[PDB]
Amino acid sequence: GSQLNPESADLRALAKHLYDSYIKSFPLTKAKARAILTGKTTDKSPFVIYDMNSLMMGEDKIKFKHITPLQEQSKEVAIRIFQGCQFRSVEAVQEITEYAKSIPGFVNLDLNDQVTLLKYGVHEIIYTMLASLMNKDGVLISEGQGFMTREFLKSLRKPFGDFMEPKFEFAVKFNALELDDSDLAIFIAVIILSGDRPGLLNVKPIEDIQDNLLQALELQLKLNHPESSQLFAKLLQKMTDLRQIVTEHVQLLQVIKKTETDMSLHPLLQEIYKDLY
Amino acid sequence: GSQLNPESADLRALAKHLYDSYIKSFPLTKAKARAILTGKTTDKSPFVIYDMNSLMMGEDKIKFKHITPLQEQSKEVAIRIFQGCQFRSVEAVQEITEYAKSIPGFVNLDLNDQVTLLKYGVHEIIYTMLASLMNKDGVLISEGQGFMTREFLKSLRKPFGDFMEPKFEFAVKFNALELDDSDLAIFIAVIILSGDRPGLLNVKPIEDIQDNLLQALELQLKLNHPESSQLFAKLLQKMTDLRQIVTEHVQLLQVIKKTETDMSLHPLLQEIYKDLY
Ligand SMILES: COc1ccc2c(-n3c(=O)n(Cc4cccc([C@@]5(C)OC(=O)NC5=O)c4)c4ccccc43)noc2c1
Ligand SMILES: COc1ccc2c(-n3c(=O)n(Cc4cccc([C@@]5(C)OC(=O)NC5=O)c4)c4ccccc43)noc2c1
Repeated sequence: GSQLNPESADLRALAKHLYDSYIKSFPLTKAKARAILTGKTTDKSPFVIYDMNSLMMGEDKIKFKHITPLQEQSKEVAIRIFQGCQFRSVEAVQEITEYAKSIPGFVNLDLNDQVTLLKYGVHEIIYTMLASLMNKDGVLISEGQGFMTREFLKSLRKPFGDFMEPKFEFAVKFNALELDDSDLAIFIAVIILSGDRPGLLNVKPIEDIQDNLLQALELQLKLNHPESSQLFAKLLQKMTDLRQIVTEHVQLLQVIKKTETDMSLHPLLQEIYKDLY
Repeated sequence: GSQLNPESADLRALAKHLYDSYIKSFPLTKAKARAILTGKTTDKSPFVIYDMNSLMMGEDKIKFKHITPLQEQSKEVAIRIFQGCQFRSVEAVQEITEYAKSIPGFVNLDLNDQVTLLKYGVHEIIYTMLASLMNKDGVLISEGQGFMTREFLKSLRKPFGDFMEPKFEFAVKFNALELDDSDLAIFIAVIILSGDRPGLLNVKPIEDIQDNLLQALELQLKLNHPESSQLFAKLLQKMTDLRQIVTEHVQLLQVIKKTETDMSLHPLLQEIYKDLY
């Protein structure tokens, strides 16, 4: 807290540290994603998926990350897309864990508490980050190479047609807050350091780090958004919305798998892609 | 304790008006509840119900809110307790409604939105307020004249066995924040004015009132708890725990509605449970 206000030095160093770590861990930033979604893409437009024919072409042309399960699982599109999101979600776990280790104090916590914080936090972070690739009309696919429309995802078979809708509804409201990457970098760090996680052995250093992160975010929002009145409080309220998407996703995994006979892929693939959904 | 600034001054006057209305609307405050639970063991001492035998001995001794004149009971302990809590929730709706009308701007809102704010606000408030009446060992009952143990409530017949546990678990963590009646007045007003409720016609006028309630809650907590670093952020995150209790209570009632065909549900609560998520 050396001059400027004061209490604008250790907190500003923490804010900048997280921002740099976030840029390093998550290459597709909100800034880069918005440029594509608004049309400032520098005439390098993403491939649009609006129906089955465009999906078929994108798989051959762009060669998406979800083209792979055309050798282990069924040809059913709705199942391939749903499992593809599951595969990306498990891939994201590693990006989030690398980011978490860069949070001052996180590596010094009890090894079991680190596992617990990442286990319950990753899903809340996935949905927060997913908002950055979404607008009212769709979502950016595979590193911004494609754009899958909201209508196409809604056109999907009986249980799968409603899977992306809760994330779209949240995204529209979360995006109205108009946060940028430097804001998100601190918000995701606050999510990880949640002291109410079940099975936590030593809550004290967790809440101590989170309180320091909350102070850094409160300041970040006041400096970057002076006109957005209670932006900090409004953002904290969105953690209710995040937790609800997570609880609803768990309900869907119960509706499917206990109605879905089309298996869950190769035994080794099933093992790699479990729990982190 | 504003100390200059006409902005801080308006927020203090708002905090003052809300605390005033809360005292007028809710007869059993947290302050009174704590005085009964802790020290002052004279005319304030409650009768303790810890087993089936003590419950029977209690009805004959002190005339509680569950043993009113004429056949209005159920002639079965587990159901009788649950029905009493159901009737108390109806009375609480009248108290919360009275308090809701005192929040500046609430009565000015579209009538349909006034109904939706209360439909969803009610249960989250009952549970927040109920924490004031609890400790880890039990709950104050019949206007603080009695005290029912957590263990006697946990030991009830099969469908009612777990019924109070999510409330007691929430109360333990919520009570750890050490909020007083003056903080609760603002927080419950913040809960009612939730712009993210389903079916709201005009979100913007609700959000504007909530923004001002959040500003008044932030100042209140900083002045009343200056040694409690991020109390405001910790309090806003508890709104997630509130939502989960509601979801479980509703799920619990669906089971009761099927297994207990002869148990009546109040129309007022039936309208509340209706299109609830
Ligand atoms: C940067 O931080 C982030 C940002 C985003 C995600 C994320 N995620 C995501 O992108 N979608 C939308 C989507 C839709 C369709 C196909 C695909 C994929 C898998 O299939 C395809 O062909 N391209 C693909 O990307 C992806 C998700 C949908 C659901 C859950 C997580 C999703 N998981 O983890 C993340 C980390
Ligand atoms: C705004 O402040 C508040 C404060 C509290 C409540 C509240 N509530 C509550 O008090 N309990 C605990 C309890 C336990 C046992 C018996 C009884 C009663 C009803 O039955 C009996 O025999 N004696 C009794 O008091 C009451 C609840 C339990 C469940 C739901 C709501 C409950 N509903 O609404 C409120 C508004």
